[PDB]
Amino acid sequence: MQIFVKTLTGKTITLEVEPSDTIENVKAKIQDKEGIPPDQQRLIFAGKQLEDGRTLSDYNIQKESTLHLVLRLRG
Amino acid sequence: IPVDENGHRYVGLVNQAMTSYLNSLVQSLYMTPEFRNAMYDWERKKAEQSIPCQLQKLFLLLQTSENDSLETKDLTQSFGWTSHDVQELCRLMFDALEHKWKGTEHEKLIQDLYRGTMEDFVACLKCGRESVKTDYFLDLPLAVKPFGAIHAYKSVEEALTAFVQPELLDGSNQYMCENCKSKQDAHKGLRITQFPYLLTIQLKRFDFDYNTMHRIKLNDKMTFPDVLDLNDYVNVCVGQPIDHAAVDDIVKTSGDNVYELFSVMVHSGNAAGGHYFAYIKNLDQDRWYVFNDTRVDFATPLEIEKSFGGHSNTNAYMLMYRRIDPKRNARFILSNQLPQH
Ligand SMILES: [Zn+2]
Repeated sequence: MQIFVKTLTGKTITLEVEPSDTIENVKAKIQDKEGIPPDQQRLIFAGKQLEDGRTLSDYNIQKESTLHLVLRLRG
Repeated sequence: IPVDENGHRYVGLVNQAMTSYLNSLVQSLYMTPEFRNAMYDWERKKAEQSIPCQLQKLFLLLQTSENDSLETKDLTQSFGWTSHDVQELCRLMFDALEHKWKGTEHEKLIQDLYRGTMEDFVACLKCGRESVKTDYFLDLPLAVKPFGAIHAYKSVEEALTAFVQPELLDGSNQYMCENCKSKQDAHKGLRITQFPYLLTIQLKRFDFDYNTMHRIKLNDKMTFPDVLDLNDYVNVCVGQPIDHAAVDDIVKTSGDNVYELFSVMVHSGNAAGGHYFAYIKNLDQDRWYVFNDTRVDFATPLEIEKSFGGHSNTNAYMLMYRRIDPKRNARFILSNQLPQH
């Protein structure tokens, strides 16, 4: 229900989500919490990157889990 | 004159369109002894599209071809591309190797080489109860500018200590303690229980701006040594010259987790889009070289240190280390013993 996200600065924030919620909704809540576009977000959990369209249950993300947020570099 | 350990002339990679990061990632992986040797151990319509097969072919040509440069077009065609970062690239290659290696002895090879182990703890302060769950990590993203901090972290070790530092959850982000039956103040933190064999560490030099909504690069100074001691994490200094086995033993005695830098992924140019190249070190030769697209040359310790920061504003954004174990550390396979022709 409530999972943690270590943002770019390193300060960890909290999010309220359902296990049925898609990862796109999670990245949307990161936008509301950080003002970062979802197209630039890349979430990493247990070393595995989370892909769009798959829910949090697909990755077995349980309550109190910690996701890692990193920016997509280009060039 | 650049020469490999088997007396082969170093070979670069053609910079087709803007894919310098691909060249830097391939030259880093191809430089990894355990990863390269793993590749050689691996064995109507024909499926050229196999990313493992094309990556194996590119490694073979990178080692036994007397050519000026090599084209990565075949590898891009294996991805399924017609005209996008380096980390996402590394995930596509590794997951394609993990999928092809299911059932093979190398099924858990990417895990044993690149996966680390840590634990996340959340301690409610009213109840005084701590909840710890095991979590793993492939790369290690470290922050440079914890904004607003007037002074950015001057060294990688200082960024590591801040990464494993217990942080306090504020009122807007209070922890839902089940025993407390309410939102509560709590200590959030992460602590490393084990380091991976191949330590992949990433520097967060690319930050986002709120007002302009345009990404920017943080060229702040951050130092990293060639030898890395990380025994304090499991419970001016210069290292760019050639290593020493005696200094390794004196730190070996007081700690068993010491790592050796062998690849330095750097980025130069505009923040939104620039050029990527890497200072790569041959672990068997003990020599620093520079890999920049088609041009491969020797590397002096001066230009490697000059990229830490300080103002074409070129700075390293990713570093690759390997654990120093006399028995586990492997060498590149000589060309002769390959059973693949
Ligand atoms: Zn409590």
